[PDB]
Amino acid sequence: VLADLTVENYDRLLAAMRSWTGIPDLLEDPDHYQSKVAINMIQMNQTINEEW
Amino acid sequence: ALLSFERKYRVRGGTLIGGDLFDFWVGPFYVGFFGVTTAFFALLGTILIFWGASQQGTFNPWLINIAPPDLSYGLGMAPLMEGGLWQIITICAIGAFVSWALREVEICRKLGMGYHVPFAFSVAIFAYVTLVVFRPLLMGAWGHGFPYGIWSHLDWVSNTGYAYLHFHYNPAHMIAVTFFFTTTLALALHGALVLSAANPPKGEEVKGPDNEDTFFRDFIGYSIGTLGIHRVGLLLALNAGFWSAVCIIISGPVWTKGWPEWWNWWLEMPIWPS
Amino acid sequence: MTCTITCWGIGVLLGIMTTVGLMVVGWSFLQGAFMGVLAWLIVGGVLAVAVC
Amino acid sequence: SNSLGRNCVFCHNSRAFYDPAQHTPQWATAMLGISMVQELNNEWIVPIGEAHLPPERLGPVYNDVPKLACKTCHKGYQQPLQGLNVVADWPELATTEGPFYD
Amino acid sequence: WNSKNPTDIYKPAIVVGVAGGAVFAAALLVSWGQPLATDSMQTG
Amino acid sequence: SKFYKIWLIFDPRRVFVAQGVFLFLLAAMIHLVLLSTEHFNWFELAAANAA
Amino acid sequence: MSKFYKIWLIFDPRRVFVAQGVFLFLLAAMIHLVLLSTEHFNWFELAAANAA
Amino acid sequence: MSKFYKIWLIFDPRRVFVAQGVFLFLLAAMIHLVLLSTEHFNWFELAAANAA
Amino acid sequence: SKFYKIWLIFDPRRVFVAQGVFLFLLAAMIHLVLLSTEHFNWFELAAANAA
Amino acid sequence: SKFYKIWLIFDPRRVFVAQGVFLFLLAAMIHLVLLSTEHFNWFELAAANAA
Amino acid sequence: SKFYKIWLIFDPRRVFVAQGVFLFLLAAMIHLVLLSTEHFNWFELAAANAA
Amino acid sequence: PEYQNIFTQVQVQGPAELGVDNENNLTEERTTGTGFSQLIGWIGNAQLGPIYLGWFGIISLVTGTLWFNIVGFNMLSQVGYSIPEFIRQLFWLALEPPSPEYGLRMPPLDDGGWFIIASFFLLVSVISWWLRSYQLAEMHKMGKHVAWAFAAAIWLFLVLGLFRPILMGSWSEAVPYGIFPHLDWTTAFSIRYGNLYYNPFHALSIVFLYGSVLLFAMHGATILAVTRFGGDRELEQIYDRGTASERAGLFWRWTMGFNATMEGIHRWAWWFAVLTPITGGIGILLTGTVVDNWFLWAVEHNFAPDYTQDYGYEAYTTYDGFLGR
Amino acid sequence: LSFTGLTDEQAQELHSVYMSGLWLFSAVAVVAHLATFIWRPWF
Amino acid sequence: FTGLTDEQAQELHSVYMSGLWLFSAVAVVAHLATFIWRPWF
Amino acid sequence: DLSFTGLTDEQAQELHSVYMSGLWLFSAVAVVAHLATFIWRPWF
Amino acid sequence: LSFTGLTDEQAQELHSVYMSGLWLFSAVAVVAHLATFIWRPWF
Ligand code: BCL
Ligand code: BCL
Ligand SMILES: CC[C@H]1c2cc3[nH]c4c(c3C)C(=O)[C@H](C(=O)OC)c4c3nc(cc4[nH]c(cc(n2)[C@@H]1C)c(C(C)=O)c4C)[C@@H](C)[C@@H]3CCC(=O)OC/C=C(\C)CCC[C@H](C)CCC[C@H](C)CCCC(C)C
Ligand SMILES: CC[C@H]1c2cc3[nH]c4c(c3C)C(=O)[C@H](C(=O)OC)c4c3nc(cc4[nH]c(cc(n2)[C@@H]1C)c(C(C)=O)c4C)[C@@H](C)[C@@H]3CCC(=O)OC/C=C(\C)CCC[C@H](C)CCC[C@H](C)CCCC(C)C
Ligand SMILES: COC1=C(OC)C(=O)C(C/C=C(/C)CC/C=C(\C)CC/C=C(/C)CC/C=C(\C)CC/C=C(/C)CC/C=C(\C)CC/C=C(\C)CC/C=C(\C)CC/C=C(\C)CCC=C(C)C)=C(C)C1=O
Ligand SMILES: COC(C)(C)C(=O)/C=C/C(C)=C/C=C/C(C)=C/C=C/C(C)=C/C=C/C=C(C)/C=C/C=C(\C)CC/C=C(\C)CCC=C(C)C
Ligand SMILES: COC(C)(C)C(=O)/C=C/C(C)=C/C=C/C(C)=C/C=C/C(C)=C/C=C/C=C(C)/C=C/C=C(\C)CC/C=C(\C)CCC=C(C)C
Ligand SMILES: COC(C)(C)C(=O)/C=C/C(C)=C/C=C/C(C)=C/C=C/C(C)=C/C=C/C=C(C)/C=C/C=C(\C)CC/C=C(\C)CCC=C(C)C
Ligand SMILES: COC(C)(C)C(=O)/C=C/C(C)=C/C=C/C(C)=C/C=C/C(C)=C/C=C/C=C(C)/C=C/C=C(\C)CC/C=C(\C)CCC=C(C)C
Ligand SMILES: COC(C)(C)C(=O)/C=C/C(C)=C/C=C/C(C)=C/C=C/C(C)=C/C=C\C=C(C)\C=C\C=C(/C)CC/C=C(\C)CCC=C(C)C
Ligand SMILES: CCCCCCCCCCCCO[C@@H]1O[C@H](CO)[C@@H](O[C@H]2O[C@H](CO)[C@@H](O)[C@H](O)[C@H]2O)[C@H](O)[C@H]1O
Ligand SMILES: [Fe+3]
Repeated sequence: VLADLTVENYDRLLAAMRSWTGIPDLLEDPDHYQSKVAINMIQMNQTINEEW
Repeated sequence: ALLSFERKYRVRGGTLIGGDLFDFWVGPFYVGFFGVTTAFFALLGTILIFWGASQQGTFNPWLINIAPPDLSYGLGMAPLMEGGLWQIITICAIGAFVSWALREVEICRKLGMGYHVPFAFSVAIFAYVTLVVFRPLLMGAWGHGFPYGIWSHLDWVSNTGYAYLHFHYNPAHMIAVTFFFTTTLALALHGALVLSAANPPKGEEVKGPDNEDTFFRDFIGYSIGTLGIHRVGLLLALNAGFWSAVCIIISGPVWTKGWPEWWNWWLEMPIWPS
Repeated sequence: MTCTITCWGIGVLLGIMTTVGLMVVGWSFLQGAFMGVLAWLIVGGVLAVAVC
Repeated sequence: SNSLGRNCVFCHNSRAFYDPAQHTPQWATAMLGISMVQELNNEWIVPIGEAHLPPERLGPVYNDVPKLACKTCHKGYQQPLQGLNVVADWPELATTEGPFYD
Repeated sequence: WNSKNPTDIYKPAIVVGVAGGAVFAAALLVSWGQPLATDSMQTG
Repeated sequence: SKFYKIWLIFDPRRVFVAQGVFLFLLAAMIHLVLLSTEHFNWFELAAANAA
Repeated sequence: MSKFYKIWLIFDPRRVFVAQGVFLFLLAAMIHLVLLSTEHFNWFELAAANAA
Repeated sequence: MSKFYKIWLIFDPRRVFVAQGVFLFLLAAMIHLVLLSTEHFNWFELAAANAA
Repeated sequence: SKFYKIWLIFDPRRVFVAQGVFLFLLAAMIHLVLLSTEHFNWFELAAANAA
Repeated sequence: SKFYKIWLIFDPRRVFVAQGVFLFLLAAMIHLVLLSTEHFNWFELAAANAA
Repeated sequence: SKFYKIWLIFDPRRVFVAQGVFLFLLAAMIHLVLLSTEHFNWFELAAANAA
Repeated sequence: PEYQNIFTQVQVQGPAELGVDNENNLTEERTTGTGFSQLIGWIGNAQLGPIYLGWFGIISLVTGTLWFNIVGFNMLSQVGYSIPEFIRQLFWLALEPPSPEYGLRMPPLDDGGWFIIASFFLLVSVISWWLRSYQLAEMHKMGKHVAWAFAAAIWLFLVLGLFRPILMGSWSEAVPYGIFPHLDWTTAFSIRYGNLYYNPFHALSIVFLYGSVLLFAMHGATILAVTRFGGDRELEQIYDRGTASERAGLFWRWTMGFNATMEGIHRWAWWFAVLTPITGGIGILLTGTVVDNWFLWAVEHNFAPDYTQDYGYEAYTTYDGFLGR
Repeated sequence: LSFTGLTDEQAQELHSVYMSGLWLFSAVAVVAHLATFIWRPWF
Repeated sequence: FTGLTDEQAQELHSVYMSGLWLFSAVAVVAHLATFIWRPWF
Repeated sequence: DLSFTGLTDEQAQELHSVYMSGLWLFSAVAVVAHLATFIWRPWF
Repeated sequence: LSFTGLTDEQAQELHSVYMSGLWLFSAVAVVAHLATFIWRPWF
């Protein structure tokens, strides 16, 4: 879901999401349940913006 | 005409600002200086209502609706067909009501009786005054007054009532309503007491104050007396009018949020073991 | 009256003091007012009965 | 009303709570919100909560996943962040594919 | 010389006091103006 | 002039109390009006010049 | 008219003097407040403009 | 100065004294609190600023 | 030194009751103030000192 | 020097009751507004001074 | 040493009723505030001890 | 100023007045203990009279307490016998009526079964109290106006909880026994069935409810205005009218063009009070059973106002303008 | 001297037993607080 | 007992004047002292 | 002489003596308590 | 002359006791005020 993003945009988005959710190490470890939910939350956020 | 005893009481004097110029009766009504202004203001307000009804397009008494201006107009005067007519009728209504109360002062001054009735009416005037000129000023717009319609002003009460999220939880409305119910309860019991004492079953002597005094002593264990009921009843009704003024004057300019959320002070106290 | 009116006046002064006394240590105006109103009923009635 | 920071007359007339002809345009928006909240909870929030959320995030009574609602996104205001344009700077979160920075 | 006549000394003072109070209150509400001011949004 | 006859109609003992309270409200009211305006907050003006 | 002195044969001098005394005051109170109400004729606010 | 004792013949000494007694305290308390309202003459916060 | 004459002005029964309930209300109010603060509230201090 | 004449017009029992309630309310109000300020708060100071 | 004559001004039946109400209300109030804190809530301590 | 007869400036107390009594012999069931209260004496009689311990009153008191207790213990069982929570939520707890999916059938105790038992005891207590009022008037050889005025309140009381639920097909239409809950029911009842503002009988009851308060402010002030002429002694003014009755009549004849007698005032007073629940009882009885939407009833009967202005805040202002930005 | 119609003969007697009740009420309160302090100390 | 007299007027004003001067004397000292501490002009 | 309560000076001598004794006894307990709590937790 | 039924002979005595109490009240008040200067000045 984030692989196609450019390096500058991925760093920009990752830094914001960590500050937006208050998790400093968000998406650092894929095994962590924080990363599992965040990936789905990213897809949810995109769904709300375009489908709703 | 005159009652069988009205001739003696019809004496000149007891006028506030008027003199013998307006000191006369028209039929049963007593005209005074404030009866002159009452007649002018009431007729002007009534005619303007029907003039607005003509321009509104309907003369149906249920559907007649003279409404205050938009909130965008603020406290300034609005165009006559855009809310300005409502402001003038309000000015006429205030003049008609105040003059009516002041005329009642002239009535009771001429009769040598107390000024309780004009004072009691002034409380009801204050309830109207706080609804049409006091609350709008505290909000900065004349558009918050109720429209002058038989059913339109019911929509305003409905919308204003739900504008504060279940108005039933308004503490002053809670106090005001229980005064309204108690006054009707007191009116029913007091009216029943006198009628029952004066109208016994056929073939029975009429009952004096002692018989009616002891009835509630045997009924509810305490009787407030012939004199007590009238003063407590007047205060019950005046409190109902006064607390009605409070419940609407604290709605917007005091508690803009929902009324159940006002009760959060009771739900959230340090004493309660959360 | 006189004594009873004065005793009631002491209660309402105490009720006002308790209204602002609890506001200082926290609470809120409405929460403090209820204690102040409650204090006025209790000590005002007790003083009007015992002192007078 | 509490979630929106508004009152009942913000969306429809009190005299007719049913009449579509007596509805504020905001009432139509609230219909979309009701559908969106139901869609978000039933297909997005709950499915991802029962799969990864730890027990400490579950409910106190039914041990259920937390769900979102009107106040979750509005936080007591008429519009989230008082209508602050937040997605303009983030085309990545605007569409599911092809961010379209343009 | 002293004049000893029945008068009502405080009768006019209270009359102008409340009349002055209305002028007093209006001046405060004009100079400062609406302490707990509120605004309404017309939704109908 | 001939203004000394105002006491021939008005009661001097009744007017001082009405007058006395009347000047009190003026002094109290005008003093508060000055405080409302930022140019005449002599309490706040003592801070601007001493800043 | 030079014959206006006869108004005191109709109006009580004591009652009319107190009548205008209050009336003359509300004049001064009302019109001054109307001046303060307007931004243009508010000398207090004008002094601030000349200060800056 | 000392010849103005004739005014006292009009007032009841109890009434004027209690009226002026509460007037001075109310005026003094009002002047004190407006001094507390301003940010320059509030001696409570001045000590806080002085003591840092 | 001559304060004993206050009882010639105050009724003993009426004033003893007045200060009898004044002391308890004052003592309760001062005690309740200590509950409000955190440093002098012996209930949380006992819990904190008990680890 | 002639201040003792104040009792010739004031009832000693009436003024003393008024004096007693006024002094306590004044003392309580001064104490209360003192606690409102952060600087002159001995309860908060002790907590800060201790730690 | 001479406190026996307090009853010379206080009616026994009038103060005994007030004292009896006051003592129970005070005892209940102290018990209630003691149950408010979690350190002295003997009902919860019993539950935690048996857990 | 002139003495307004709001609070008595001096009150006297003598031997306690027990009652009048007759060959109906009310003394045996009448209490022998009375008390006096000066605080209530500033506005009314200072004597706390003796209860008449009739069997209708005793049954009403016993069964009324049974209804009060049953509702109370269910409320106490709502929060699991937690008294601090019971006190905190006292205005919020209630004994809810049965669920609508039970109809007139007896529901389980936890789902309105105790509501029916409490309602049955409340019905007995309320009816027994009315029989007490009827019997007391009969034993005093007085008119039954108190009983009939009370019966009007019973009409709305019976319609709200008994008559309407029976012919609505479910016990769920009854009013919950709660402080705030019966306020919630009052609002939800109006919302469910359109708008009770547009119910003509609700409007009619409001007309008499305002009129009842209006009259009793009129009557209360008028009697207090003529109390300087012995106007508080209304009964003696009925049999032999004095200047109190004449001045009170001429005050309203000169004001609004017509007046009443000292006895005819209470007939006016009685009927608006009695008509307030009678009209309301009719309106509730035919709400839902006959008319299921009152605003739509108003629309087809052409007394619902129509508004030609827009219904959106965007038509009068803007979000940025409202916030001041 | 007297406000409740009591003399020194019995008012002294009344206080004698009232203090006895006060001491007994305090004595059982002292041991009650001593027992509570041992169980759950608050100092 | 209602009303005053000339004889009591001289002494009543004199003691009232003495109280007013004493009150004003403290007031001017308080006002003067506050000016050095924090002038308002 | 002057007495608003109908109580002689001799009676007030005894009444104030016991009250002063009660004043000191109440204060002495408070003084001991105040010193004890100051040692436990000083506030100034 | 007297306006509250209190004789002038003992009126001076009433003020003498009152002022002694007022000075005693102000004496401890000054000492208390002096103590709070050292503890925490506000000037
Ligand atoms: C959704 C609606 C909310 C609600 C919202 C409001 C709102 C909003 C208001 C009230 C107000 C009131 N509510 Mg509520 N209220 C609700 C439910 C209730 C219920 C109930 C059983 O459910 C009750 C009993 C009440 C009761 C009341 C009273 C306390 C009060 C009515 C006005 C009044 O007192 O007179 C006051 C009015 C006057 C006395 C009029 C004065 C009349 C003048 C002086 C004379 C008229 C002369 C005229 C020209 C006629 C002459 C013509 C012919 C010649 C005779 N509310 C519902 C839940 N309620 C109203 C109020 O308080 O107003 C102050 C108010 O604004
Ligand atoms: C959003 C709320 C709805 C609303 C919903 C209702 C409902 C629902 C009802 C009313 C009804 C009433 N409404 Mg409405 N009403 C609203 C808005 C208003 C407004 C207003 C200004 O807005 C007003 C003034 C009113 C006014 C009124 C009264 C005219 C009327 C009740 C009269 C009454 O007391 O009967 C008197 C009778 C009773 C209150 C019960 C009698 C009690 C028994 C007899 C006594 C038993 C005592 C008991 C055992 C306790 C004893 C304890 C003692 C201490 C011992 N409504 C809005 C539209 N309104 C009633 C009605 O319709 O009447 C036709 C009703 O049922
Ligand atoms: C205020 C406290 C309570 C009360 C008391 C009360 N009312 C009183 C009195 C008293 C003591 C009188 O003495 C006086 C009287 O004489 O009654 C017969 C009166 C009165 N209160 C009345 C009505 C009334 N009272 C009400 C309620 C109450 N009465 C309160 C509960 C209500 C409500 C809330 O429903 C109403 C409608 C009148 C019967 C009478 C006032 C008569 C009067 O003012 O006459 C002069 C005016 C006219 C003849 C017409 C004026 C017309 C206007 C110029 C234009 C229209 C203005 C109006 C606002 C339009 C309304 C449009 C729609 C909303 C309908
Ligand atoms: C004409 C319509 C008006 C009206 C009239 C009216 N009401 C009436 C009457 C009349 C004419 C009476 O004669 C009758 C009466 O006696 O009034 C004093 C009454 C009455 N209407 C009442 C209330 C009432 N009236 C209302 C309204 C109205 N009634 C209308 C405004 C309302 C509303 C709608 O708000 C209410 C709530 C009562 C005061 C009384 C009816 C009481 C009665 O006779 O029987 C009811 C039940 C009991 C007395 C038993 C109650 C149970 C206990 C007493 C309570 C708990 C006690 C304690 C806590 C026990 C604890 C036990 C445990 C410790 C074990
Ligand atoms: C025991 O004691 C008591 C009594 O019993 C001794 C009583 O009774 C009463 C009164 C109470 C009663 C119940 C008696 C009966 C009354 C009622 C049922 C009404 C009260 C109850 C209600 C619910 C209110 C209903 C309202 C009604 C009936 C309307 C009355 C009010 C009005 C405002 C309308 C009447 C007023 C009019 C028409 C205008 C007044 C007239 C003037 C000011 C005259 C001005 C004239 C001029 C300036 C000259 C110009 C002349 C012209 C144009 C000519 C036109 C002529 C005309 C006549 C219009 C009480 C309280 C009482 O306690
Ligand atoms: C920020 O803006 C603000 C500031 C708000 C503002 O603009 C408003 C300001 C405003 C309105 C200022 C208006 C101030 C005015 C008008 C000043 C009042 C002050 C006055 C008038 C001084 C009285 C002094 C009286 C005493 C102190 C007597 C002493 C009495 C003594 C102690 C009694 C002695 C005893 C006796 C006499 C015994 C008598 C008995 C017998 C003889 C038997
Ligand atoms: C909010 O703050 C927190 C910190 C929470 C708080 O807790 C605040 C606590 C505060 C303020 C403590 C307030 C408590 C105080 C002040 C304690 C008063 C209590 C006292 C003093 C106890 C008297 C007991 C005396 C008895 C009970 C005698 C019994 C008498 C017996 C029964 C004999 C009676 C019989 C006779 C006399 C017969 C005589 C007859 C003849 C001779 C005929
Ligand atoms: C925000 O506020 C914060 C900062 C929180 C705050 O704390 C504010 C605190 C503030 C304002 C302090 C206010 C307290 C003050 C001023 C202290 C007054 C208290 C006093 C003075 C103590 C009286 C004690 C009376 C007794 C205890 C007598 C004992 C009497 C005994 C029992 C003798 C009785 C005997 C007889 C009657 C027999 C004789 C009879 C005959 C001879 C007949
Ligand atoms: C916002 O405001 C903020 C900024 C917070 C503020 O600070 C506002 C503060 C402001 C405005 C200060 C206002 C304070 C003033 C004006 C001070 C008045 C206080 C006075 C005057 C002190 C009286 C003391 C009286 C006693 C204590 C007598 C002792 C009496 C003794 C004990 C017994 C006497 C008894 C007898 C004589 C009778 C026996 C004799 C006989 C029977 C012969
Ligand atoms: C220390 O206290 C303890 C002990 C804990 C305690 O108890 C405290 C008690 C506490 C707090 C309860 C307080 C009760 C409260 C707040 C409830 C208010 C009550 C209210 C608002 C009533 C509204 C609705 C009334 C209607 C409208 C009824 C309609 C009734 C109908 C007419 C009955 C009809 C009959 C039936 C349906 C039965 C049919 C069956 C048969 C005939 C067989
Ligand atoms: C229970 C009794 C209730 C009594 C109610 C009293 C209501 C008092 C209303 C006060 C509000 C009017 O006072 C207000 O003062 C402000 C402050 O400059 C002035 O001006 C203000 O309002 C006007 C509207 O006219 C705006 O255009 C303006 O931008 C704003 O500053 C006006 O003069 C007046 O609108
Ligand atoms: Fe009557």
